[PDB]
Amino acid sequence: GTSNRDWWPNQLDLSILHRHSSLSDPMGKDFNYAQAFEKLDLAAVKRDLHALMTTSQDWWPADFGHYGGLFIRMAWHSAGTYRTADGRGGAGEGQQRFAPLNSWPENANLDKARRLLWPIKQKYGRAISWADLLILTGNVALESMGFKTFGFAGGRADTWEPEDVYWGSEKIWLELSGGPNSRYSGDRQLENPLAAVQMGLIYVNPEGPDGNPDPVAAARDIRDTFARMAMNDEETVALIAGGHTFGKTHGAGPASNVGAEPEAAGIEAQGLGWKSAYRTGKGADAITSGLEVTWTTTPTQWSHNFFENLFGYEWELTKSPAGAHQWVAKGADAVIPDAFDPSKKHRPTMLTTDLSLRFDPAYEKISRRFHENPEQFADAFARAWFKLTHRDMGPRARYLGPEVPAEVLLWQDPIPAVDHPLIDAADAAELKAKVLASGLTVSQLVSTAWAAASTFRGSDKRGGANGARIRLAPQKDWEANQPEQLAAVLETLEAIRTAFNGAQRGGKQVSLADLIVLAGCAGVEQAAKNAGHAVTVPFAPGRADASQEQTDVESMAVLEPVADGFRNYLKGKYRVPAEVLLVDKAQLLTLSAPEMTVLLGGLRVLGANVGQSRHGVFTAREQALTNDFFVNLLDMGTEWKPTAADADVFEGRDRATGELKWTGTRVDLVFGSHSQLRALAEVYGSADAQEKFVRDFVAVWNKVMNLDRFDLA
Amino acid sequence: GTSNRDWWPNQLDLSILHRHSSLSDPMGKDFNYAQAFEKLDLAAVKRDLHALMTTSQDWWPADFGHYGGLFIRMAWHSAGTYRTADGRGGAGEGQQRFAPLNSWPENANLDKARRLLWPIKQKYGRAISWADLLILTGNVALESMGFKTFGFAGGRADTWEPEDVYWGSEKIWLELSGGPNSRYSGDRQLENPLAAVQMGLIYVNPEGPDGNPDPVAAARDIRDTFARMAMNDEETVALIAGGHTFGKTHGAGPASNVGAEPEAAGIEAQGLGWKSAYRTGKGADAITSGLEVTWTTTPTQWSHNFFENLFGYEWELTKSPAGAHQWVAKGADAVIPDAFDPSKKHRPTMLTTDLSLRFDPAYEKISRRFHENPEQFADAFARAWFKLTHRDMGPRARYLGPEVPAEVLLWQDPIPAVDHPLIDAADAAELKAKVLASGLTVSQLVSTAWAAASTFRGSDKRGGANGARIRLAPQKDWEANQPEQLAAVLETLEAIRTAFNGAQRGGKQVSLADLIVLAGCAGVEQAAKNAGHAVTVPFAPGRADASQEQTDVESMAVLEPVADGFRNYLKGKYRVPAEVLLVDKAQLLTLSAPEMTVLLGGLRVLGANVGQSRHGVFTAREQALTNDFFVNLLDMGTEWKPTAADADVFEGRDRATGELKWTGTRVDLVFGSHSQLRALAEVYGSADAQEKFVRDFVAVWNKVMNLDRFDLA
Ligand code: HEM
Ligand code: HEM
Ligand code: NA
Ligand code: NA
Repeated sequence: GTSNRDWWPNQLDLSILHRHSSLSDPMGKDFNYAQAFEKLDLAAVKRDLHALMTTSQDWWPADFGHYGGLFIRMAWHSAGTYRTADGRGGAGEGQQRFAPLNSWPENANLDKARRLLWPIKQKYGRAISWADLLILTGNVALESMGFKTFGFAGGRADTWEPEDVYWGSEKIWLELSGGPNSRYSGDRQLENPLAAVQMGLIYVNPEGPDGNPDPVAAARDIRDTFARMAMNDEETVALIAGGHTFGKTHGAGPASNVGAEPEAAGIEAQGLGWKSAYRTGKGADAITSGLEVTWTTTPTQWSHNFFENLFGYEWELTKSPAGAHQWVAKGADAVIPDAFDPSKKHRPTMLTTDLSLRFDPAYEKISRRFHENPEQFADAFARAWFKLTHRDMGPRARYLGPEVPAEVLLWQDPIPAVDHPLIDAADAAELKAKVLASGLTVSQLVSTAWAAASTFRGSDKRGGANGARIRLAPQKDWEANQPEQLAAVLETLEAIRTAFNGAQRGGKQVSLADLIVLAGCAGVEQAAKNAGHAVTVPFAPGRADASQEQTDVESMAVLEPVADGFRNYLKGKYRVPAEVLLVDKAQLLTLSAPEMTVLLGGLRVLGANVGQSRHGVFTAREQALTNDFFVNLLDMGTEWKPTAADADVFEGRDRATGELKWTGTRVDLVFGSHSQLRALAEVYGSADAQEKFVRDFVAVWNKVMNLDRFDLA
Repeated sequence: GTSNRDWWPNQLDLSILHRHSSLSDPMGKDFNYAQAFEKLDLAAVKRDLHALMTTSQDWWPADFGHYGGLFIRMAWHSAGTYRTADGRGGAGEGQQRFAPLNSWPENANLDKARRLLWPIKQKYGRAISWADLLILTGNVALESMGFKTFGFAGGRADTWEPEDVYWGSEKIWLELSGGPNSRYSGDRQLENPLAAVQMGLIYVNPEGPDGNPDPVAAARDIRDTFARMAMNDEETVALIAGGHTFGKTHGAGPASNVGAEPEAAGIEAQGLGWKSAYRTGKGADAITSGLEVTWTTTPTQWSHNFFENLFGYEWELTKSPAGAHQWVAKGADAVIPDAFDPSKKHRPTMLTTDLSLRFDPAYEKISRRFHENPEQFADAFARAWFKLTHRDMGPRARYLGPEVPAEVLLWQDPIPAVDHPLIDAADAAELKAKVLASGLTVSQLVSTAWAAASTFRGSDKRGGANGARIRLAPQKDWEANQPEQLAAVLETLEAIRTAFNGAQRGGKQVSLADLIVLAGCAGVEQAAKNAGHAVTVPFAPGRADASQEQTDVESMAVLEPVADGFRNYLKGKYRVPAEVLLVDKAQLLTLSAPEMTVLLGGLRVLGANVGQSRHGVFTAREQALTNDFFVNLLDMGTEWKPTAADADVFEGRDRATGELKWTGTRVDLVFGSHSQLRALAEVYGSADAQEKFVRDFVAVWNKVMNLDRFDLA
């Protein structure tokens, strides 16, 4: 059945902006998951999960009579797809249950684990999401096996279709690096935004880099991938040794016995996959990864036996029954229990990637410290586990239920509690007029607010104007934010705020975060008035000002907008065309294509471009809010050609006279080229549309201003 | 970027049910196109279109000084993608402006035609859709050139993304038959639902079948394709000779001069394509098809010269300047004017496909008759043009504006005007009670109403319960409708109706069409009561009963549901898997995935399966409206396997004992296999979902009952 993707494979795909519509959602339009969750008897869910842990089902018998290890792996894979570069992946949307993640090789037999949870999901229904349940099950597995977690927050609403994520360009599952779609270049440099070493892996290859069983080299990949998931060395060691305190791997026979992954299996498999022809295909005969390693003498109980074994033996390279490289303890007794036969025991074994924790010099120090101080190991693992499973959930205001930890952590980008009365409508109007009487222009006001609010990304719910982090390092020094200009605008706004705040009674004050946004709204109102329209831009107060000490400078780095088509900005030259990067940014901002289109057209004519570039500024009334961008873009009396100096800049000349009328980038002209975007541009570029343009612009502006306002949900 | 389509190319694509969401739509949720159109100054639009006709632009100069021919082609391509098999394609959604149709080879340079219309589209804005505009421009071109049209209706609302249409499986533009994805098998048998001979053509190849210039063979393709677009021999001859009374083809130089189609062109092309390196690239040097034919001595005026030339000369095979086969009049003078140079004249020429009209025996008689009786030709062409351009618009109630013809035509599947008082809520309650006291079962009531209503398709807005066409030929004889049983149910309903009607005052009566639907609603209410719920099903009266004479038995044939997954019915063995056919049917019914899911689960347990088949009937309380389908489907205590005798039937057995619990088809089990569908099934199969199931079912039932109710829109 031949499609548009087949005919025109490099044409821009707008469908990623139109997912998660009300059409695909089986819940009412009014369904509020937070409110369903807040009535969940969470204690009763955990008791059921507790019982499930030791209630073996014959279709996937429990190793050692306890599902704990399997469910921990389940919950770590749900969290483990996360990338700090774009915030995509992680546990927060329950995506492990949809394609492609449900069928990745490294997710093999997690289909069994999810199926085991259906009876409990079915019992509690909409009051607990799959997304929350996966994580909660991992916590309960840990608890049942004697490990006290740091806490748990609910709130991850389920989604109903696959997320659109760039996982890599390889066409072969698990392809070794150096192929025609190599995710590596230079000195083993992993391309952004990826955070895994091969297509269909979580982080690294457990045999070692491209299957080469060198723990030292494996450690480099571990450190790189984990850094790309926002985890440092201490956290990494704690997670890997923590996880591999429990359970086992499965490689009881050759991998060629394993059939089709879930998305490729027959209909009769009812959503399960990796059906195995090896002996019983399950339990004692299970094959998952191809490795056959059991790390500890008590795989169903928390202990410090991972590090006792790691350091207490010397290790020899060997092969599993499926031919995978793995390691066995030299001269050891048979001390490790068998998963099904009480009369058999086995020698201690390890993965190459476990040995990384001893043979990398920086990890070795952390590992020794954790070996000598198992209470520090426990505490670090608890904290890292919470971070792992919550890193993509967003501000603490989204956190639900009775196990939310009270400690505020730096990676949460925390925002102080508001401790005073808020400005009211009359105050907002007074502040807007003061902003406009200061002499700040429409362009300055719009640009600064855009810069502050457009750091949000819906992928992990980080960023936005709350916190006023634009005044702090590193945001205040980002090139896209024009640091010298930004500093002068911030200083003027701070004087207005100090004057407003000094005049108040009863403790009422306004935050800089709120005033930045409100100043932007005044800019947009003034632009509308300059075009002859009377509109009020909505504004919701309640943002607070975060401190530098509450702002991790390194974790903020990934929010830098190295491409921002809405300001016609690109920091350098990329492999990816700028229009694709625009659509990527729009998706992170949660915008539809009509939203993206309105917002861009408006921003152009308001002067929001970085460096005051005239590219795409298709108006003779700059700083008035009109649909001139569209009217001019769609004017057939202009002919467009790439410049001689730069193929990515275009000159628009009068077709009759040859006179230069405009310049534009790829991001500008895509709205006149792409057949779906041009259809949208046409709507806003019609003679009846100026009022619609203004109203839709103001709505989308307000939307962007409020993206991080989970205090108002 | 590797996608789910790349990994699992045969997996079912649900995104077709979630297109055209409010997300991709730039108009408000409340935008009503009918109301915008009803305030259009239609007269003013036509005047501007009249002016456009002779206002030549230098970037695509007008042949003979008049764009009429180009615009007629543009309108006839807009209409000409239509397929009677599924109702997809046609002019009614303005899809010519989107991929792929904007870039089909046979639509070359229609991008120029559409761009010529932008200023008028821009001036009238949302009050005239592109879809309406394309057709209206065709009409105006005809009128400008002396041809009186039969009429015009507005109301085709614009769409905002590509429609999901199976156009064929070929991976090469214009691929000749017999390839690895041949749309032909057997004795030149074109696969349903296709209605074109090669990928990227409208109907046939103008050079002849697979490029072989045999007019008699070409005629067979013409007859087959046009029948597949709902046109008979008289209509076909009138359209082809009518259209080719105007304008000319373009093949001034080799086709290798012509560059990328619009979707492949550079961004600076601003949505246009097929840029040509031959001489000026345009006007006198234009290359569109590669053929160079001008049919008449007055290409910009209606005449009877097509048939004078066809019959008045003998024809010789020659080649255009691009190498294409075409025909030239033997021994003729140079009587045909040049499009740009007053000092040149040309011999009459014809396409192979024009000669079909003379050399096919059945067409020849029609052609002679039109030659001898030019008034009959004019009238038939006017009618056929109206049909061509309105065949996919639906019932007359959707027709807008002041040029709607008053004559009622058979292909509009007309329904008589209601001329009596309608039943009220008290009458509805009394009729429902009588239906239930008659002894008709839930299963009969539900099945008959489903059968009546589910012939609707949103592609061309044909079908539905209005008209009570289920009681007429051919619907009453379709195997899916179970003729024996249907006749028994209809006879009982007719007695109820006769008794109700005979008791009324003041002319009040109920139609059979209304009573069928109402009786279905009573069945659903009864089913709900059998499950312990108190449910009133909404009902809107106002359907009327069509006669057999108003119901064309051949055009109804395409509405036969040879696959209806909602009744677990498949008429024979098809190359397309049954779950794909289910999704196809859901798309035609305008159902989202959640709607399809709820609806099918409900229908299964209410006894709507054809032949009383137990496949998918996963309940022990048949004819009670419960979510049993889902709860039993998702039961992991059951293992499923295909049967020995039939790979498309599955047996579900107890995993512990091996006892047979259920059987199901592919359509049943796909809800437990496909990861997105299973996610939906889980919602309805949860412990908290019984009430939600019942209420969502009733909503979707009502939706289906009302699909064709454009009298209420
Ligand atoms: C370098 C990082 C990691 C690698 C390469 C890795 C690799 C693997 C492999 C290949 C398996 C065996 C799958 C099977 O055959 O059943 C597995 C099992 C497991 N891993 Fe990891 N792992 C890593 C990090 C983690 C982390 C961060 C956690 C949790 C905090 C975790 C917890 C587990 C658990 C609990 C199992 C046991 C599954 C069972 O009992 O069925 N691992 N690991
Ligand atoms: C067997 C069916 C038909 C075939 C194979 C066919 C083929 C074509 C071809 C190849 C062209 C030349 C394209 C170009 O080079 O510019 C063309 C032109 C045209 N056809 Fe058809 N045609 C068909 C039916 C129709 C019908 C039903 C209509 C309208 C009622 C129509 C009206 C036109 C007109 C007006 C033009 C001239 C365009 C211009 O002047 O620019 N044709 N036809
Ligand atoms: Na994410
Ligand atoms: Na259609």
